[PDB]
Amino acid sequence: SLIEDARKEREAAVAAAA
Amino acid sequence: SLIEDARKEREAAVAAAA
Amino acid sequence: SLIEDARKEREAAVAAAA
Amino acid sequence: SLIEDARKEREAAVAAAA
Amino acid sequence: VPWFPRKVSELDKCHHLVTKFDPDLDLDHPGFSDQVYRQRRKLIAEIAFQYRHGDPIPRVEYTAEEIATWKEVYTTLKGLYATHACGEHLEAFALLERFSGYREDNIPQLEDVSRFLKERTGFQLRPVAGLLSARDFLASLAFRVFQCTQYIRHASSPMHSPEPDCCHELLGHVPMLADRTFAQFSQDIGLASLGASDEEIEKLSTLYWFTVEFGLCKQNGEVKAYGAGLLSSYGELLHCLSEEPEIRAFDPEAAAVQPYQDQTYQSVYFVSESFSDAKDKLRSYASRIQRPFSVKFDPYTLAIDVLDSPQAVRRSLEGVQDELDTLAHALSAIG
Amino acid sequence: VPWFPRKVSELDKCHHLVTKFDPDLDLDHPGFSDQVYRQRRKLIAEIAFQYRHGDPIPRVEYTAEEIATWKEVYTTLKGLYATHACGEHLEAFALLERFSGYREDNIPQLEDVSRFLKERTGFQLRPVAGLLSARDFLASLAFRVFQCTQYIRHASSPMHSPEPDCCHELLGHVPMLADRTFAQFSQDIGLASLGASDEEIEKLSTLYWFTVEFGLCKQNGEVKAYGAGLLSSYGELLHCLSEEPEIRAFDPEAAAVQPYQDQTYQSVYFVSESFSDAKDKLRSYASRIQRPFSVKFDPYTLAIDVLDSPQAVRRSLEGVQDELDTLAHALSAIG
Amino acid sequence: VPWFPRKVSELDKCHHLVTKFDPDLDLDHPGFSDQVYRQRRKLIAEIAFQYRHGDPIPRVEYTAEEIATWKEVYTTLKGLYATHACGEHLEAFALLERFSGYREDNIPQLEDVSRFLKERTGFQLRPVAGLLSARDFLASLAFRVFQCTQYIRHASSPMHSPEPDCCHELLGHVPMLADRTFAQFSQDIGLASLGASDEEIEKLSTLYWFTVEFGLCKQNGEVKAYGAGLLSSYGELLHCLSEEPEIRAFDPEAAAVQPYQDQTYQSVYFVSESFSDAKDKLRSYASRIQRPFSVKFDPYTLAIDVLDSPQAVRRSLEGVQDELDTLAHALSAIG
Amino acid sequence: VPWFPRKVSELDKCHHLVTKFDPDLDLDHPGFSDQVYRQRRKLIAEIAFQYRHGDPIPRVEYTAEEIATWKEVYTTLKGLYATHACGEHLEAFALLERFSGYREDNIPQLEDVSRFLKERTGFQLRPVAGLLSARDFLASLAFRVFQCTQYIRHASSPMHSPEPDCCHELLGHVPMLADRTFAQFSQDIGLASLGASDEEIEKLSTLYWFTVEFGLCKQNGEVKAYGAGLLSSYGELLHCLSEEPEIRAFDPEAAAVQPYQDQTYQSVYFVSESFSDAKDKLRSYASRIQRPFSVKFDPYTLAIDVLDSPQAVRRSLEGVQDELDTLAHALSAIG
Ligand SMILES: NCCc1ccc(O)c(O)c1
Ligand SMILES: NCCc1ccc(O)c(O)c1
Ligand SMILES: NCCc1ccc(O)c(O)c1
Ligand SMILES: NCCc1ccc(O)c(O)c1
Ligand SMILES: [Fe+3]
Ligand SMILES: [Fe+3]
Ligand SMILES: [Fe+3]
Ligand SMILES: [Fe+3]
Repeated sequence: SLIEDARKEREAAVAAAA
Repeated sequence: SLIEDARKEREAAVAAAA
Repeated sequence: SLIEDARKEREAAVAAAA
Repeated sequence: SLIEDARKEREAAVAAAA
Repeated sequence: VPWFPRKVSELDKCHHLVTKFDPDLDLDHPGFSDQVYRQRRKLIAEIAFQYRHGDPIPRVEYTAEEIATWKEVYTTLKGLYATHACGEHLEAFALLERFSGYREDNIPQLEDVSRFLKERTGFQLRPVAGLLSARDFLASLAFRVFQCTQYIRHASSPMHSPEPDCCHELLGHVPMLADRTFAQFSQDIGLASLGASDEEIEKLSTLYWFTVEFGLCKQNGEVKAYGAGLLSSYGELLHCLSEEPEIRAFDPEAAAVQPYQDQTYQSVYFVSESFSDAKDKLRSYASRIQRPFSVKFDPYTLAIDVLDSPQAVRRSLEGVQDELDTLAHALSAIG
Repeated sequence: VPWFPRKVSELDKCHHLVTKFDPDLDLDHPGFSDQVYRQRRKLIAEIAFQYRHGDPIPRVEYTAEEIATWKEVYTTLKGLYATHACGEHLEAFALLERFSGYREDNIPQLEDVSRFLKERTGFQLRPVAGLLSARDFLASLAFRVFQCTQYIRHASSPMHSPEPDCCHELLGHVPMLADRTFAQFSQDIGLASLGASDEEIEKLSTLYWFTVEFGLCKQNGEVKAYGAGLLSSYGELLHCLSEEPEIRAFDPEAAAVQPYQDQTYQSVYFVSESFSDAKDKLRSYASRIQRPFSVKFDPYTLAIDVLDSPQAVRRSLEGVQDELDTLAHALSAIG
Repeated sequence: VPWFPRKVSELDKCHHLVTKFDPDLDLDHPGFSDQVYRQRRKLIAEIAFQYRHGDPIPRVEYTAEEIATWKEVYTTLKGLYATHACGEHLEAFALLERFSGYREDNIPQLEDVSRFLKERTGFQLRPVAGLLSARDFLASLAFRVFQCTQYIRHASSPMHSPEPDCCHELLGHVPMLADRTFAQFSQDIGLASLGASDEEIEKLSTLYWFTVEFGLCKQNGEVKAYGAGLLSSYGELLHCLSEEPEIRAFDPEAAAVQPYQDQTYQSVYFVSESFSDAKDKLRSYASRIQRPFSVKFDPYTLAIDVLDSPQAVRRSLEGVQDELDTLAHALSAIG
Repeated sequence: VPWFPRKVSELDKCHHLVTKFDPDLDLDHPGFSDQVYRQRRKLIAEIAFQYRHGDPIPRVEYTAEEIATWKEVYTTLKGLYATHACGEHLEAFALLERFSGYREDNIPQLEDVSRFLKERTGFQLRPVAGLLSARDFLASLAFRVFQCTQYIRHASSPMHSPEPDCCHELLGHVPMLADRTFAQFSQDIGLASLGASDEEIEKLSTLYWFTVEFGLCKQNGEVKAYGAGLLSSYGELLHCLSEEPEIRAFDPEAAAVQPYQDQTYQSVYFVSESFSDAKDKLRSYASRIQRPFSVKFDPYTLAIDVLDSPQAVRRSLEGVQDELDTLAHALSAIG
């Protein structure tokens, strides 16, 4: 399950960057 | 008030001794 | 004796300053 | 060389025992 | 050898089982004749006796008589706390009034205040009533928990209370308990009190009355009083700093043997330059106090472990050295 | 810089304010079609979201379906815990069953169990439901508080649960959390997790999944599994010790980058000879992890203080040296 | 920034290279007119200047005039050391006389005494002569090495010497240096003196004159003098304990600014209840003294390492924690 | 109970009094027939036996035969030290050659080298000859002093020496002794050796032969040998890294019982990943080794104090905590 959490955190963090 | 507590503890402890 | 040492150190240090 | 030292110490210690 | 509890679990169990149906009389004291006061005492006793460790503190409603007394005492004492008070005491109520709600018109509850003290200084209050023995009170102090009562002094004598009440502990004690150094100093007393003999219990308890209830200190170049009793009685507040009563440097042995008086002001005072000086002196005094073992406290589990064998000492030591290594790595990371 | 809480106070406040009305769907998962299960999820969410820090855990009643599942799982798992289990795990439930009431016919509550864990190992459980992010979960771990859910797995698949539930955490995790050394090891992970960057959060979190949920150890001359997942799935319980899955020595970097899989058994395993070896290695790994500061925990107040200046380090150091002096005096008194 | 040595290696090299051909005049002083005294001074200077660190102390023969003076001073001072002396001083010469050979008829050498002090208290003596500056003398004190001269006072004034000589240091200083607590206290002064500014050098040096050369203490319920000057002058020995001179509690700031006098007795005295009180106060004073770094001493190599970065602090810390672990294992083994 | 010295004072006295007139025969060994070699042995014995602790090491002149052998061995070994050597060993001779004068054409003395080692790593060499027992050799190791001989191997077999000589210790041992971590590791062995029983002396001594004389390590990603014997024999230097001899992970128990051989190469090797791993393992092994007390070393006085009572432990602890306070104040001053 941690895989989904890792990507979810990464995409959420980078979503505001763009 | 501690004076009364000190004697109360002492008399209670020595009461069973006798 | 420390009095003389204190002034001696101070004057020596300040001698080069001027 | 330690082998000889180990036996030498052991025999010396036990020599007085007997 | 005297029996002592090892953790909070037995403290509540054994103390609430052996003791039972112990109402207070307090008839000869000023007031205490109105049936209402007796009912309040019964209400406090039932709430206190039936309370279990770890449960939330039940809320108690206040009528006009107690709230009016709180407003009068708060307004009068607050206007005088600018003088004769200690540095920690000042910001103590300042934060409390802003957060805990300390005001003359609004008397705070116990659950809200208890949460605040434990969160900041890790202190919890047990709403106990009736007579409190020495060993149990000191044992509670060891666990950093302060016994307290819900009811307040009689309205007949708002200026002074013949017996300690909520206002006395809240004003005299609560600001001091908030002090981190003082909190640790008080905790050490509790640990030392644990396992103390009959005479030793009196000796250690004697310091508390001459130090906690009444105490003086010299900070910022001026002498101030930190004892709860000194800051609790308006008349004694001026008297304590007055030159009429005897004032002497703090001494463990002197306080533990110095004669005392009841129902009257205090003329003998002990003054400590710094709280740390009291701290180490008591620890040295505790070391001087004979005991077949030692005592340690574990904040991680709020438990107390006897100190009688090297193996137990090593157990704590291993954890101690682990912290240094963790701190050492933190230091390496920083900078 | 990523924001992190400093103590439990803001943890409850900010997390319960920004987050709101976040129900779980879990429709594609096995079961979750009966209206009763949805009602239970809503009941858990309302109890969880409205809960405040420091309040007692509300009691939740159990119907026949969950109690029957508990009896079956408890009886089956208990008969197999004699093998593949670790030493601490054995006495973990043994004391719990005698005291916490762990039995197939009797499913214990949360308030009673929470009290037991905090009293012994100083651990508290937060009955949270729904989706849990990484930073918040790790932050809770730092404060030694373990997030938990009240509802249990779906009755359709008693053998395994697609999503973690109360039984999984209670069996796989609770026995391990009771370990003092493991408890401290887990706490260090939480402290390290605090302030970790996006990639760092994943890196530290990766170790937890490969170490806490699934873990192996060699004690008493035999290899045993301590991971919660290994001891939670009956099929995985035999598989983990089986030679078919890959087994490798524990490695922080390897676990944090080693590929993973979901909805399937695990073939890659990390084994640590002793828990202490994991402990220091992670601390060294944490030191290797770049951070503009460090972090420390204060059990006396259950607070977390940043470590960025020498003054803060000295503050903790002064307390550290005080303990040594207190212990030194205790040593002098003893003997 | 002022330059300071880092270890004994440069101390001998740079100090014996920059300085050269610096004979003492001391003509206006009492005596010092006989050619023999000048020859002795030249002999001492050649032995001192040409000496290298780590070499044995050359033996110097004594004629009748110095040996006769030693016998007279030893007999007179020894009969008065029963009073006005301190506890450590008493056993100091008692062991020394039994072992070092301290007797009126037999004046000991330097090599034998130097070996004894280093073996017991780890102190070594450097037979230096002529004028000694402040920084070098304090730097030597930091390394726990005490500068000393081989020649003795002029026979014209056996009672008192206008300039310090071997007998003054041997009697006033040597017994005090033998004290372990005092030895560490003196060492801390040297470390603090290192890197001190021009004014700071005077400030720290001022305490030495008002503390080491002249000092008072209260032990065993009676006041005794430990200063070398107090125990070196027979007239001052009675004067120091006399009530005529001013006596005040020890104060770092007060001593460092208190006015002084030369070629005359002392009327201002500082008294410390315990040596430890002086120790920590100076360390706090040293902390108060601004410095861009700190200083540490390594007995394993007799080296001094600057303390300006956390990495250096960690280096020492790692060794510190290693000792605790070694001690912890020793504790486990014992009992 | 076996007798052991308490400090260097009795070490020289008792050992140089009970032992006397103990020349070495070594007739069956290769060479040792020329009268010159016997004269050199007598010269070494007289210099060694008559030497007293704390005195400078007498200088010994070298003829052509020994200097020529030194040049050949230095040139051949130096060209191979680029491989099979350890990191600390490389810079060991590099600094030594630049400072100590290590060169094929110039063979250094003992006094100059002894000063260098003690100044940097606090190590001193005792020029002892003849047969050396176990307890005395280990006791010297405890005080961080390494026994050494002045004469060198016989010219008949320059490649290898049937008995250890100056070149063997200088090359195999001196570079390793210069390591701070290794120096402390060796010191711990000496302390553990003190008071060891007859079997225990053999057990602890066995580790030295399998660890100090022959040792392997894995640093920088490659395996290197640090044992003195491995780096002392050119043939063994290639053999040690060769796969033909057996190589196994370092084990205290295994080495202490593993069979050995004499006058022949070694096939059993123990490899330690890091020196610290050896350090703590031996300390744990020492703790496992039964002893009615413990042992501690005081660098301030180069003395050894028994560890059998808590009071002695507290004595060292008080000094330990003093260092932390001094360091804490230094940390406060810095930054
Ligand atoms: N005097 C009654 C006992 C008592 C002891 C301590 C207190 O702080 C207090 O208010 C009352
Ligand atoms: N896999 C869902 C997230 C999760 C994380 C840690 C656990 O211990 C757990 O049971 C579940
Ligand atoms: N007064 C000369 C300088 C001096 C300094 C310290 C002494 O202990 C001493 O005997 C002499
Ligand atoms: N083998 C003789 C004894 C011996 C012990 C240790 C050594 O380092 C050494 O060179 C020789
Ligand atoms: Fe009170
Ligand atoms: Fe889980
Ligand atoms: Fe002097
Ligand atoms: Fe060797």
